[PDB]
Amino acid sequence: YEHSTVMPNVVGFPYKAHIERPGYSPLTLQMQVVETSLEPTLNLEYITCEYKTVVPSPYVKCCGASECSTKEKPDYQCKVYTGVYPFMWGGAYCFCDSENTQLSEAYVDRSDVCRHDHASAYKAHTASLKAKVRVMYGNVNQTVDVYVNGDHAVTIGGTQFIFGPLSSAWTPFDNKIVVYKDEVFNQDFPPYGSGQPGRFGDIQSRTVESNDLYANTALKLARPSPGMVHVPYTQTPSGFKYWLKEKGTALNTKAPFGCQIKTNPVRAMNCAVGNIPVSMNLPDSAFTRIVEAPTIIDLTCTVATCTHSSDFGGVLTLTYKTDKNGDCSVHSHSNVATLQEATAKVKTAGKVTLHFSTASASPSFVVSLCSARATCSASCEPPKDHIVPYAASHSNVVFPDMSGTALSWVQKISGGLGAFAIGAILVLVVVTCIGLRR
Amino acid sequence: APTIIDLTCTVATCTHSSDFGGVLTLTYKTDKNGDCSVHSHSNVATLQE
Ligand SMILES: *[C@@H]1O[C@H](CO)[C@@H](O[C@@H]2O[C@H](CO)[C@@H](O[C@@H]3O[C@H](CO)[C@@H](O)[C@H](O)[C@@H]3O)[C@H](O)[C@H]2NC(C)=O)[C@H](O)[C@H]1NC(C)=O
Ligand SMILES: *[C@@H]1O[C@H](CO)[C@@H](O[C@@H]2O[C@H](CO)[C@@H](O[C@@H]3O[C@H](CO)[C@@H](O)[C@H](O)[C@@H]3O)[C@H](O)[C@H]2NC(C)=O)[C@H](O)[C@H]1NC(C)=O
Repeated sequence: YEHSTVMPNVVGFPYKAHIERPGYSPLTLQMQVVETSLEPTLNLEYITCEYKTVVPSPYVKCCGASECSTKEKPDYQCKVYTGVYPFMWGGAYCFCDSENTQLSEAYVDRSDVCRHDHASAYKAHTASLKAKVRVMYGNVNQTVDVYVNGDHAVTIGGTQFIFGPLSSAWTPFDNKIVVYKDEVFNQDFPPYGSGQPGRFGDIQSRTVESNDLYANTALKLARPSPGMVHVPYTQTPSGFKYWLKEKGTALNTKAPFGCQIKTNPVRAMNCAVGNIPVSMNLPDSAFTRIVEAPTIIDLTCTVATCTHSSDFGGVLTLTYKTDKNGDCSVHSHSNVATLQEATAKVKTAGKVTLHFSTASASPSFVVSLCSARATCSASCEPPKDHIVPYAASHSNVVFPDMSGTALSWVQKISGGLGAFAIGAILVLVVVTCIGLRR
Repeated sequence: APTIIDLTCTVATCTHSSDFGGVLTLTYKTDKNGDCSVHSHSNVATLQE
């Protein structure tokens, strides 16, 4: 039997779906989204880490000159200085007074622990959504894992479920992401091959295991001081370390809608928004024949106490008449009130009680027990407690019924004003028609 | 706590003496037997229990 429903996407919400086959007993289903997962699709841009400056020992040619040679190294630097007179611990070599040459060589290479400590740059698009939902009815429990799109059907005791696409398509990740260890950022990194010294991505490699590298650190060499062999250089500090020191904020501590961010793989967890459509196919054995179920006649509803609090804060009493004792599938036909239970035990005494939760001053809804139906209305008083540690269990609808106290007063005032206005209309029409009849 | 609906009050006898001199009857309809905390919302009458 085909059926369709929509449920809110909030973890822990006790959604109840009511299926009414005319030839059988009504059935009620309890669904609860235990877990969610927002998985974006990622493609690597590059890897970044600290650098290491490699400075080979200077080459001094005594009594001669040497000519600088170029090589293919990342940020390579080569220079020659003339007029050097080196010194050592025992005495100065290069016996010639002033015909000596020092050759300085330097270049930048990826650090040793880049494979253990590095940041990655990513692009994100077309996020997919995965879910884990617990379903209960009759005498079957159980949780299942599904992919939320119209292409995944899971069987649970002979029943086919399909959870259709999400209503919205909102994901906290922008186009470009910076991932570091266990934290995600909404950053705009510069593209490959155009880094800037002193900031993020001064050195960049395509992958962790690729040999190639692009570095840009403004390495400059200086003339050595007289009587020393020390090849002095200057270089802007590593951009990676200053990014660590001043990255600023995060996404773990700023994602909207209250949802966690995790890594490996990057995902957003328990992130409540929108609606999940559900399509259902139930076998003939799931229902119960109308002859087996007890019959209910003369069903009346009353409210003992109401209080629009977060928990289940109203108690309702149903009076009826039955032929035999058994089980009924109670339901509420409005989202103004959410029941606690889906099944009830009817006994020949004829009284049952239920608990419900709502958030309106004047609720009004139709409750059904087995095959019967009745109307319930109530007045509710505010709760006194200011803050609670459990989430609200109502659908958060506030507008009162038209028969509530405030709307009744408004309706009476409007009726009085309208009657007075219509009386004045009649006076004017009568006078003018007397004028015209003459 | 039990639910209480259809509460009606009747007074059998009254006598404004110093001792507890009025007997009152309440009729209701309840789902299960239990305990309630009775009170009077005015100081004209003082309950016993
Ligand atoms: C041992 O030490 C002597 C100096 O005490 C070294 O002699 C020096 O040799 C170099 C090249 O062998 C000379 O450089 C060039 O010499 C030519 C000579 O025509 C000159 O035209 C160039 O402008 C340049 O100076 C250097 O002058 C010379 N020093 C002198 C003559 O005082 C010698 O090389 C050392 N031994 C070895 C094996 O190198
Ligand atoms: C359908 O299955 C779920 C999962 O087993 C049932 O929920 C489980 O209910 C039991 C009984 O209440 C829980 O055991 C108790 O949990 C409390 C929680 O603090 C603990 O203090 C006790 O020591 C005891 O272990 C169990 O934790 C709970 N599990 C989950 C994941 O919710 C559920 O009741 C089943 N449905 C029906 C109708 O029985």
